[PDB]
Amino acid sequence: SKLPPGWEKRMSRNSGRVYYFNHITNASQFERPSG
Repeated sequence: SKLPPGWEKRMSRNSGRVYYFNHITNASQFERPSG
């Protein structure tokens, strides 16, 4: 909803755990990122 720029909310396909990935830095993180 109110996520920072560059980060995107995605969902796994094997299990189904929601996570955040950055298309700019090309990395994922489970912990709510900041900026």
